[PDB]
Amino acid sequence: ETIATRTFIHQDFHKKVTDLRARLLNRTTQTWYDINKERRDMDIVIPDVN
Amino acid sequence: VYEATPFDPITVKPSDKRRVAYFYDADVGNYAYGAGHPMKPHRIRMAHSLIMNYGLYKKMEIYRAKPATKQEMCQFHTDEYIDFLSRVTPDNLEMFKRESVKFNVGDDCPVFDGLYEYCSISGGGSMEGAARLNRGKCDVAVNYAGGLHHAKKSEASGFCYLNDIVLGIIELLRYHPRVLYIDIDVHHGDGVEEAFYTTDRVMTCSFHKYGEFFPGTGELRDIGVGAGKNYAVNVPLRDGIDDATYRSVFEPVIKKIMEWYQPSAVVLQCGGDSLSGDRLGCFNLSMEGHANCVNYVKSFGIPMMVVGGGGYTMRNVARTWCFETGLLNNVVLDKDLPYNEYYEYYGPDYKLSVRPSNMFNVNTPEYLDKVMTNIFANLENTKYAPSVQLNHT
Amino acid sequence: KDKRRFNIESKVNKIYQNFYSERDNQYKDRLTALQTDLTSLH
Amino acid sequence: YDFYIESNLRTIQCLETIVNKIENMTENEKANFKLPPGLGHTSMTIYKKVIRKVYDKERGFEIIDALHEHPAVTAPVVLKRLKQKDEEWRRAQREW
Amino acid sequence: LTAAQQQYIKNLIETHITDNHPDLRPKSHPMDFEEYTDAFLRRYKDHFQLDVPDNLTLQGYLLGSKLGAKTYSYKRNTQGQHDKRIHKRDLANVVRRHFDEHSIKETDCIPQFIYKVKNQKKKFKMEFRG
Amino acid sequence: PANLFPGLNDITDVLEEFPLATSRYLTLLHEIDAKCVHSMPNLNERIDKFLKKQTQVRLLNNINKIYEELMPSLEEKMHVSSIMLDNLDRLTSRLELAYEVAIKNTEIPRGLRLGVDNHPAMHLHHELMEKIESKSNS
Amino acid sequence: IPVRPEIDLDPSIVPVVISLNEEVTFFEKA
Ligand SMILES: [K+]
Ligand SMILES: [K+]
Ligand SMILES: [Zn+2]
Repeated sequence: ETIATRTFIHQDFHKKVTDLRARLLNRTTQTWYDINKERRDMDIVIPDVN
Repeated sequence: VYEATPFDPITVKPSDKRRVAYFYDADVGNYAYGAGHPMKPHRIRMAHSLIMNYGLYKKMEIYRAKPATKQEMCQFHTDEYIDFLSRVTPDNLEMFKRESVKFNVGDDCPVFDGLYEYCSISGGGSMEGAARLNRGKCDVAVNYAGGLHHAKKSEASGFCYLNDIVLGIIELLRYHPRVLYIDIDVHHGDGVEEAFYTTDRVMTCSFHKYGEFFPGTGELRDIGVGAGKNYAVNVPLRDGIDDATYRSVFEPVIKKIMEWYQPSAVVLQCGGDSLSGDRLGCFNLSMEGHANCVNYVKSFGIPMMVVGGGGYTMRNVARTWCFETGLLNNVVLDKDLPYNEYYEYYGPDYKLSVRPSNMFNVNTPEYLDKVMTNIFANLENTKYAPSVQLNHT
Repeated sequence: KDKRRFNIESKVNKIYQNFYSERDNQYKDRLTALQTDLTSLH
Repeated sequence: YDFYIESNLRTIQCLETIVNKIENMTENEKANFKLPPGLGHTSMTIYKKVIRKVYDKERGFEIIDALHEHPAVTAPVVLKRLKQKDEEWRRAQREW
Repeated sequence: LTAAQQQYIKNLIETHITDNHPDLRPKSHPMDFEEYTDAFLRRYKDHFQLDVPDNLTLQGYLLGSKLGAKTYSYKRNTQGQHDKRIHKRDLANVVRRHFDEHSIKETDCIPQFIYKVKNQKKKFKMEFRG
Repeated sequence: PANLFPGLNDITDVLEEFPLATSRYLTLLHEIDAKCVHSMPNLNERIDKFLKKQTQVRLLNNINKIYEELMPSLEEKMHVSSIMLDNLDRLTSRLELAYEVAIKNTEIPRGLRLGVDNHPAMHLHHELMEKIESKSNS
Repeated sequence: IPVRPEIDLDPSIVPVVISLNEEVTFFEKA
């Protein structure tokens, strides 16, 4: 039982670390495209009417 | 449209292998409804023991999932209900006498210490299983602390306080068009069916016992309202049904659903009050008969999310859950239990077996023929229009 | 005491104005921060 | 109906490119900016046609020439109005 | 049943058995910086470019014992290195001191607050020190 | 004053315009796809092969070749998606204002929307809570 | 006021749809 839960502890650590890194990558590349769009939206001189 | 056959040896097919993610949290067994209540979370813990001592942990990955948050609970439940769950304790119940009356609390669903934490564990495990299934990591995702399928969007019903399967399917639906739900408890899966009744994206399919029973719903003519008409399948059955009967009813229904509805994410409730010897159910199923369902739902090859449910004789749920989990890993176990910290509870011969009785089967070839013909008829209005390119589900 | 209201509106408008004027060199800073975060996460 | 609305859209695109070139400049390279007939449309006449139909065929040559010699002040006005006529002409297509 | 233990038990139950209103959850003082999520502390120390190490969370602080002294965390946080983290109280005291000494006068504290609140949803805006 | 029902009229116009906008962009996406149908299949194949394997060098070379062959068409998709998103957000703001002004006016009566008072049911509730409060007074 | 009712299938495109008083007023109160 102690051998098995040793394995469980290390597997759970590996899971949480790889999630950390993928999530930080996704967050930075999200912020980049939002910066791009909010930059180009300041370039409009005549908006649309509806 | 039903011919009875013998029950064939359950056997794992080698052309497909899975990546099982098993979810467990060493806290869950530590909660207790009360003195004489038939609901005992301790049995989940017991199953864990066998998984450890059979050497079965060595082909899957065992995770604790973070508990679910209040605002993840309110995706399906109301704010008043969840706030009640969070604030009520066995000590201050006298100051909630209205809400307890109003949310169906007090005899069949009491309040114990750790109610909110137990619910958090169930919901968290279900939602994390669903999310990990969406990210393309695992194929099967097992969570035996979840499957409390009787809970209402605003009410506690039938030993259940939070519907974690609804949250799981809501998370599965973010990336999938069509989700199938199979419910092989002995009671009707009424919370999930009431929740997804007027939609066509969740197809619920229950195999239950209809009679002077609980909850009281789920007839052969209850098939969905609105745009959800024909997207709710009920199979009512009578006492005594055994492995051969059950297998011959269960396989063609599921196979026709798979051919027509073409779903491409299955949730499977594996309740255990449908075993011989249970203290509330009334079927006469073996362990091989109860596990052949799992084996068949797995032989198709689409993302499965297996959850718990009922089972009120702890020994039998523990053994059948451990056997099913061994089957998901393409492993037929051995019958002699290994020594573990619960080497009681398994009298009188200490084996991996669930034994049926000789009680009588009240289901005969004409009732079943009629039921299955009505179902096969109801179940042809649920296809996809001819111009709709799919992703080979 | 409307002078206080005039001061505060002038200052906030000043912040908007400064940002819009420098809006082109206050946008390569963002993108270098982001590119270095990316290459350092990698 | 479809021809007129599609042509109005394409001319909106060309005029938008020009207006964007014109916005970011210095206040003296504006005053001397001139665009030759055609503007980059290989089949140019369309835009003139469009502008005619938007203003009229009496008071439309005046404007078609007023932005041939002052593209800096008289084509953020010819564009703000094409962007009204697109919206209105599509709603008219729906109503009929 | 002696006219003292009675009200003793009475006070005990009257203080520990309530309806768990969110309006009674004990809230910490604003000047005690140890009750600040330890990510506020790191962001403060990283923004004002203070000179401290990071803190030991709570798992790394109970990890210190004769048995715990053989884990990778102890032997990476207690040998001779520069990343040697510390106890949250030390970093919190440094932060508190740099808070009570560095000072501000309005006329620029308020307009910045207003520009911040009115642009919360914006990704591209004035970073008031970065 | 009278009620010219402006909410429902603008709602009708909106709901008629919604499906025309979308289909142009959907056809644009379908057009972009038609280049990536002899690149994505073999790319997925080679990626899963390299993932589940002297020749692997040539395999990785082929994978980078196909990657930067297929890179240009992946910016088209998100450009089109961004303009589609802006169009549909304009339409959604239109819709929501029309809806809220319909409800704020009485183009939908407020007895037909939020139901009736005392609703022949709900005597069970009054009995139950009345007993609770009564023996609370007792 | 020059209201101009002439033949129209459509309506006229509506007119498209600073002021820090109550904010600094809250700060006064605070
Ligand atoms: K069932
Ligand atoms: K349904
Ligand atoms: Zn049950």
